[PDB]
Amino acid sequence: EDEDFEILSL
Amino acid sequence: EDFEILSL
Amino acid sequence: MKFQYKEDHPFEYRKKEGEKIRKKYPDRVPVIVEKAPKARVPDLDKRKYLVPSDLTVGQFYFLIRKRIHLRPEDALFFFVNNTIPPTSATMGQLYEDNHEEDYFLYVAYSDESVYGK
Amino acid sequence: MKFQYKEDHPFEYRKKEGEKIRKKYPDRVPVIVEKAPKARVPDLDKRKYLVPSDLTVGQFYFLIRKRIHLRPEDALFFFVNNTIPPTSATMGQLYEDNHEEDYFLYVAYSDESVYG
Ligand SMILES: [O-][O-]
Ligand SMILES: [O-][O-]
Ligand SMILES: [Mg+2]
Ligand SMILES: [Mg+2]
Ligand SMILES: [Mg+2]
Repeated sequence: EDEDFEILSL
Repeated sequence: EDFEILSL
Repeated sequence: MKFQYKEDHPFEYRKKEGEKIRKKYPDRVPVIVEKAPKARVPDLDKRKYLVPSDLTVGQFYFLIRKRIHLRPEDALFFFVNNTIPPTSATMGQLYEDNHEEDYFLYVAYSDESVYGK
Repeated sequence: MKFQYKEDHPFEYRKKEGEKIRKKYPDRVPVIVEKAPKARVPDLDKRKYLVPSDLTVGQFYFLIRKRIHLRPEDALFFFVNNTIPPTSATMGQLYEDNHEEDYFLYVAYSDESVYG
């Protein structure tokens, strides 16, 4: 998908 | 971020 | 009301991603965070997040305050489906109770405790 | 497959540029041009163009060949959404039919008529 997720730390 | 403007 | 993320991406693509991402990231939930249009607060550089389900709303609030670069004197409030959520709920519980039909949770923020007026 | 312009700018940061450039330059369209990964042709120094809507794809082709310093014996092909566009189309028409959600048209180039 065209917009990346910001993956927050667990 | 800038553009390179072309002529016609 | 209006989230720019919903206007930028077609629904069909948001829902298909929302389905995928819930399988790929089982301990996180997909969340869009945007400024309410009348808020007198900086915008976020990033609006699209995968957020640990066990993180409380309160903790997610402090994370978002930091990313806006707010000063301690600046108020900030969240709105989810037009209400201010409790700080003790987990993001997973907030997601379960509030996600939209594309499987995303949408959070707006403002410097005032009223949204969309 | 993947354009580096899209990994550098969040969809929000490239769409911002796209929306504000359509109003400011009403007779041009915003175009990103990048080398296909396996292309055996030089990299292009600038990737971002404002292209007159009335310029044809064939004219744009000749401009891009000059900017990468191709010899006349060097082949070059363009790909837009996995297809090679006709040289007679205008860039405005190509943009209308192929721009992405960030309001940019993306053109890849290669020395062979196959991409990715
Ligand atoms: O995934 O961490
Ligand atoms: O996924 O966590
Ligand atoms: Mg920052
Ligand atoms: Mg004209
Ligand atoms: Mg040169």
